[PDB]
Amino acid sequence: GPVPSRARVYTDVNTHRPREYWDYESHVVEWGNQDDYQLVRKLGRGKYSEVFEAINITNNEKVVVKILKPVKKKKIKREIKILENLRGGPNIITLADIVKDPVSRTPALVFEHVNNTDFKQLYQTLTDYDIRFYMYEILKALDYCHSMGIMHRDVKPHNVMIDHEHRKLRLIDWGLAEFYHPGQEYNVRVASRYFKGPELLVDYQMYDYSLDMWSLGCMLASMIFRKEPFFHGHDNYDQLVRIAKVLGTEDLYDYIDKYNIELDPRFNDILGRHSRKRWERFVHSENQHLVSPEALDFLDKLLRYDHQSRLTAREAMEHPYFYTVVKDQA
Amino acid sequence: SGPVPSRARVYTDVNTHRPREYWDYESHVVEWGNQDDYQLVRKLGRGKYSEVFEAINITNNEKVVVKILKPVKKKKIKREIKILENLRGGPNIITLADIVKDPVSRTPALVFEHVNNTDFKQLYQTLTDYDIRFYMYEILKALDYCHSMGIMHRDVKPHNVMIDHEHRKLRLIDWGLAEFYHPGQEYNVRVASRYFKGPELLVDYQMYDYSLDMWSLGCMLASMIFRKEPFFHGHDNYDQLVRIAKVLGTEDLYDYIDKYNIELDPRFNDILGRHSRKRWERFVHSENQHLVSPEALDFLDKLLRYDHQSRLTAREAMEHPYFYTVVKDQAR
Amino acid sequence: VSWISWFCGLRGNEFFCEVDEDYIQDKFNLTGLNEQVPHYRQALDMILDLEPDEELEDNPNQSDLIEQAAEMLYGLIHARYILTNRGIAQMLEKYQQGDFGYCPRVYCENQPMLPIGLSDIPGEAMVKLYCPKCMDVYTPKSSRHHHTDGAYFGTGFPHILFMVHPEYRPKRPANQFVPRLYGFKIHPMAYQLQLQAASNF
Amino acid sequence: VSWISWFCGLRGNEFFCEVDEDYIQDKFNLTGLNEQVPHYRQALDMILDLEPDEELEDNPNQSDLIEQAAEMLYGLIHARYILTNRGIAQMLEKYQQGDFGYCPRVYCENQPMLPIGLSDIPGEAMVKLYCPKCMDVYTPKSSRHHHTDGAYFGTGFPHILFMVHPEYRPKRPANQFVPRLYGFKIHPMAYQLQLQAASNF
Ligand SMILES: Nc1ncnc2c1ncn2[C@@H]1O[C@H](COP(=O)(O)OP(=O)(O)CP(=O)(O)O)[C@@H](O)[C@H]1O
Ligand SMILES: Nc1ncnc2c1ncn2[C@@H]1O[C@H](COP(=O)(O)OP(=O)(O)CP(=O)(O)O)[C@@H](O)[C@H]1O
Ligand SMILES: [Mg+2]
Ligand SMILES: [Mg+2]
Ligand SMILES: [Mg+2]
Ligand SMILES: [Mg+2]
Ligand SMILES: [Zn+2]
Ligand SMILES: [Zn+2]
Repeated sequence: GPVPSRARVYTDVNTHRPREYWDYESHVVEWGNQDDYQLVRKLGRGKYSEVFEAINITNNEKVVVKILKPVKKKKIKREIKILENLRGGPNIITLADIVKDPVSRTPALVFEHVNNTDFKQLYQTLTDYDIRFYMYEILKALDYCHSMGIMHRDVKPHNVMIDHEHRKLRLIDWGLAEFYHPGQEYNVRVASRYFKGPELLVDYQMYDYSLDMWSLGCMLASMIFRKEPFFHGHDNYDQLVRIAKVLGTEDLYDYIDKYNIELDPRFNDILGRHSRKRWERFVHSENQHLVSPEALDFLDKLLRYDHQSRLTAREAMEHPYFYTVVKDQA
Repeated sequence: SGPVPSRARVYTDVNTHRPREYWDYESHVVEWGNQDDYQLVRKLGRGKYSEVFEAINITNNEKVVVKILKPVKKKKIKREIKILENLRGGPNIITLADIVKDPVSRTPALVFEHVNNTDFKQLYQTLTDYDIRFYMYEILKALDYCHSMGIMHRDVKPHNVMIDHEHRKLRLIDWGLAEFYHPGQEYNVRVASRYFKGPELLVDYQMYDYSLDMWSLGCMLASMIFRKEPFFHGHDNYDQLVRIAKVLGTEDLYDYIDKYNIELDPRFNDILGRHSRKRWERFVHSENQHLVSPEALDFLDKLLRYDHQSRLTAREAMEHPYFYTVVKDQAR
Repeated sequence: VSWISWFCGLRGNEFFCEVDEDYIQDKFNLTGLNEQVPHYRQALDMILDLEPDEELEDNPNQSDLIEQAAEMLYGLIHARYILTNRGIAQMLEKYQQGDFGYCPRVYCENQPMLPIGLSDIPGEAMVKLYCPKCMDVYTPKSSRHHHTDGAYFGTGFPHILFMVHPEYRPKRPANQFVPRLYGFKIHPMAYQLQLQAASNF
Repeated sequence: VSWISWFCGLRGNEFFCEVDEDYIQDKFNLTGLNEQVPHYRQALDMILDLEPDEELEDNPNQSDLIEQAAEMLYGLIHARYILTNRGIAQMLEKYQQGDFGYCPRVYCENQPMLPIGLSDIPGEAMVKLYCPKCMDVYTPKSSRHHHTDGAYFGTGFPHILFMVHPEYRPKRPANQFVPRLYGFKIHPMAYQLQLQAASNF
């Protein structure tokens, strides 16, 4: 079969910690008073939940309410445990209270409110230093959850809140987040299509924290090259082809043969042969002010087929791309 | 030969010299104020001619009584509205504040001052002797004014005199049947309450004067000091006179008829019969004993007379032993 | 079969009450209506159970300009009549039966309503229904009453009814409608934001 | 003739909208209903245009406990469906046609209403109607809709509709009912006195 793979950093964290941590199924919920919340405005909604802007009438502050539908009785326990374990962490969204409808038993999460200047009209207004700054903020958060033995598995611009007014960044949406157990296999139907790691596209169930680092790379590329999304695919097949046309087909088969991955026959029929293009190719007169030799080098070490050969969150923070940022913390 | 003419003893020629913009209410115009200043609160009463409401003038937040006049007669409305203005400011006379109207239906409405009336349904059985002497003197104080102004009330009844015992306040209302007095001129005999109808109204004598109110005042006095409301309890305009004839006697009745050659209706003398004049001391028992005095009976005896010309005037009535304790208590 | 009993018994005229005998016979209560309704005596004698024009060509022709002009008269008379103590007592009796209907509002709990006109002027508005519990006017349920002038009932009929009968004033609703979305209340700011969004087309 | 189109085409079911094909075919949206409706697969396959039990087809002990148990299922499915963006769009289209009716209140001026349930629990309350202008619930005009569970529409359907579509929120009424008796307004003290008089029996 396939060749086993384990995480380089924070490999054994859940395999020594008390079971009242990585075992979210045996966890219980501290259900608070729901009547303290009144809906005001719909911020968004999706397949799993509806999200509202609400006002906590007890303190007259603005609170965001996330209403979880009865999807899976263990998935709800997963996000609620992770949110509490990462609670108080750097750039991690704050779970305030966990209420539920006494009639329908449908639970609802409430969070702190971040006046998000939406990135639909923000990523085209960011400068070079701004991109370097917020990227360092995500790493500051990604390194924490990875150290806590928790993968995010859904790193996307639609799941990172930015209040440019106060230079505030928060990472949200921890529904797809999961604890990391070494050797144990996971599901490959996670994360956004445009941010799916190569391991998820070739059905490699034994991934680790490095999955988020790929998603982070796609974000960086989409920002510094002004192309959202960068790897614009149409399915889980065309997606890898989109990647193969950039990273080359040369290193792809090397990634497969290294782990003896049982590749789906439909791939090699449509993969063809693509040479590895330079990162200096996607640079034009618009994104030129965002691209630097350090930026390309950092991105080049982020987007790799081999998850084991990708930069870790701490390693990524120790990069020339984040020199102007760290030195400005005096 | 028809009936014998009759003229008023006091204030005989008042309207026959005054400017015509006084007794002629038909050529009068109305100062219609803003109606939106009034909001209804509670129904105080209503009758054949009008509806009466308790309202709050939202401009000054005071209590105001609204009388809504229905389109009865386009001259009757002009009559009460002129009299109320002519007697406005008078002693114990109700005060016409404003005269509004519905801009849609053109139905006028009168507003008056509010008098917290401790209703006489449960008051006339609580009054003492001095109280009766006091308020009766107050009515005379008002009746003498309108009579001096050449205005008959023609509707003097307990239901038309407001009494606020709290502040010893008395006001005379309901001036719809009120009419200016012209000497010699004939009027209508279908006025005033049945129990307070003067003998002249019951025998169809169209030429009456201010003295009509003095009879009605006598009926009030009798009903109060004898504790019998009403005193002359009749069933029609025929039995009413019979009720009176059984007390004042049939002797002085025919004398009143023959004096003025009144064309008496044939049905009367058939049912009148013969009744002797009973004493006023006959209607006195253990209940009304504290209200009856020799001065009270003497005053009442001079009030209730068949001959209107021989009845006490309002000023003459005030100069009576019955009102000695009252007048002397104004030395302040 | 009389005229008054026939008219009030018709379909769509369940709101109407039968006017007493002497109220129309008393000409004191009918003044000011001469130059207000066409063919006054024709409209009067027809509803008063009197013979029609004895010699003038009895053939009705289009008495829709006469018979439905007699309906106009009785309608206006009915307006003056239901303000009187006798008229109110009759309406109050129909009120106890529920001839006028019940309040559409859920939290009024089927409170029986009274008929009411928005205007005292004929041909300006149709008859409405007044709930004494919520104190607002409603459009009649059935389509029957959608063709009846509100001027035939007046604007102050239900108002004057509780003036003389304050004991019939219903206790104000013990409950009210509270918006619940997924178990949550709705802050009033939500409705303010929606109105601002609505003013953008 | 399908099942969904037939049921929604029935009289008294004008409030219902036809649920899309794949929404019921997607078993992700039907969870938690197994021990909530009797004969689950019977209720499911019947409305999904599938063949019967294959054999004992004659109504399995009076299919009024099966067919009207299939009505129970689709009703609950309709509640979850009209909260989705697709479901709302369908109801919003019916809203434009006025399939639900207009507000009984006069000063709402025939504002089209939305269906609403007072409770999300079946057999506790019937379907009501929500006017977005006066923001109160009313009892349906016709007697047809007086036999339809409110749990089949939910308590937060009209609320969540204007959450995603705030542009459809009507401007609050420009006019209101003002009591007029003989041209006079009525002071609020009047209603207070009547309530005190009413509390004396
Ligand atoms: N703290 C906050 N301040 C302002 N908005 C917030 C917020 N927290 C969350 N949001 C809102 O949450 C929305 C995203 O919701 P969320 O990602 O939790 O839904 P979801 O995870 O169920 C759908 P999917 O999994 O497909 O991404 C964002 O559009 C944002 O507007
Ligand atoms: N100033 C006042 N303060 C309190 N109540 C007053 C008032 N003025 C009038 N009222 C009310 O007016 C009612 C009488 O109304 P009014 O006498 O004017 O009707 P009316 O004359 O049309 C009927 P009728 O001629 O048969 O007596 C009394 O019951 C009294 O309660
Ligand atoms: Mg999300
Ligand atoms: Mg999510
Ligand atoms: Mg009076
Ligand atoms: Mg009077
Ligand atoms: Zn009501
Ligand atoms: Zn409405």
